[PDB]
Amino acid sequence: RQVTIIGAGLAGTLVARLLARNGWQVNLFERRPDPRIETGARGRSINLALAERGAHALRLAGLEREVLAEAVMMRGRMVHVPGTPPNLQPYGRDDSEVIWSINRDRLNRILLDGAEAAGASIHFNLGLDSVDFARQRLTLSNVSGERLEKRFHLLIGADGCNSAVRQAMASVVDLGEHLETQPHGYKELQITPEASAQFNLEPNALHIWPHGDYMCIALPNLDRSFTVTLFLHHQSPAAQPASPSFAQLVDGHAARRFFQRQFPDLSPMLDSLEQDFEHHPTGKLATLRLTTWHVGGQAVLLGDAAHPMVPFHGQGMNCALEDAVALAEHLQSAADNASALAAFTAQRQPDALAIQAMALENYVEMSSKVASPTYLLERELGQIMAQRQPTRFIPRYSMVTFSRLPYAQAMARGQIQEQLLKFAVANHSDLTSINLDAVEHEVTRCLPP
Ligand SMILES: Cc1cc2nc3c(=O)[nH]c(=O)nc-3n(C[C@H](O)[C@H](O)[C@H](O)COP(=O)(O)OP(=O)(O)OC[C@H]3O[C@@H](n4cnc5c(N)ncnc54)[C@H](O)[C@@H]3O)c2cc1C
Ligand SMILES: [Ca+2]
Repeated sequence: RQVTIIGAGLAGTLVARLLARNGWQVNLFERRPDPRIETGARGRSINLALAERGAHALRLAGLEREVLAEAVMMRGRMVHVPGTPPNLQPYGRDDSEVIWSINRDRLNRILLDGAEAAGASIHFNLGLDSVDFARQRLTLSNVSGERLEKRFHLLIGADGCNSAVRQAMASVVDLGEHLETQPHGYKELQITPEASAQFNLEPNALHIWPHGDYMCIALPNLDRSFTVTLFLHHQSPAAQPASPSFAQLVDGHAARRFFQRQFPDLSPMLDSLEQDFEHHPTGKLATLRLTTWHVGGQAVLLGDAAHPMVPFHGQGMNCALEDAVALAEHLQSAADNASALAAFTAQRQPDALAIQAMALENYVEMSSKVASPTYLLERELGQIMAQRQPTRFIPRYSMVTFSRLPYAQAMARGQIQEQLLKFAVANHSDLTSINLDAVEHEVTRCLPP
């Protein structure tokens, strides 16, 4: 059985391994050069957060141990707000509930090796330009545009948030796209190993500097450096042209003054702020929803190609790897490819919609400069319900991050929990006046184990 995959990223490489291992003849085409060919170019420092959904996908693929050996454990959140050295907010009760910070390039290289070890053939420096579905032929080209045509039988679009496969499908079907732009851009910055140690930055934690309409995060690297991401509006809104935005930060010097004013405890840690600000490109964020993910039995999308989401829940890669497991499962045991692609789409679409929604919602959580007293009291009561009924009351962030519960169910159960806590806390200023056993009875009544 033959399959062509476009995009040797995270989902495309994993699905290539899973199919090749199961006897498929896999050809994988990648626009970029092979990152395993060492050059004299600058290293790639972006990292991301691997959680249970992605880890489990790697586990099934037999690659989890190799990946985790190069990942830094993040035990909890370190929230930096002015005047108060932070304390770790642990993610869970022990080190089984942690998130892993992994270098993106290293992860991609491990997956590339894994796909080839299973028998897939990978062809780099070839970007998909167009698809002729009627003649079953692809057109690819290198950076110079030197075209090259290939016959295909099954086409998997694993080619990212600006997928060319998706574009080609839109020529033969109505994808029913809903693009929702995000006002934040993002900028990568760096904290050196020396600086992070000088300022006693905890390596085994995810760090956040909330600031309302903008914020910075930092994820650790194995060498104690941190990769920092600034999230900030591209443009200053209409009824407030003075508020910060990338448009005001015309160069590295301006970025420094902005950081010294708004992130005074972080600015000293960013030695190369000016250079990194001007060198690294400002990224764009968006949510894109597709009614249609496949064309008959001929082509299917997965990962960012199928459902771009904002990065504020750290689940895009995790979702994409979950996608890859499901697609290989359906393709392996379906009656035919068309049946597989329809069943895969029907299964995954409700969950993709849910994590897209929860990711949007999580920005307020991350960027909030202070938690209202009514927020802390609900959280505290939720903690208590979790101890009495660890089988029933599980905070939504934990369901999303540390379990494989389908995203949609996690969102629905979170809704029940949110309303339960809200009514239970209203008109009570502290825990001592809340009828705790009544709350638990409501938990048991409304949340099945
Ligand atoms: C700032 C930011 C932070 C994030 N943090 C996290 C996080 O902490 N945790 C998490 O789980 N997710 C995170 N994400 C999301 C995550 O990066 C993506 O969801 C994930 O990379 C998607 O995997 P993918 O394989 O579908 O696409 P990609 O990993 O992007 O792979 C696509 C591949 O296709 C190639 N390609 C593109 N176009 C073509 C073409 N025309 N022809 C051939 N090849 C092509 C690309 O070069 C690339 O190799 C973050 C995203 C952003 C923007
Ligand atoms: Ca994400």
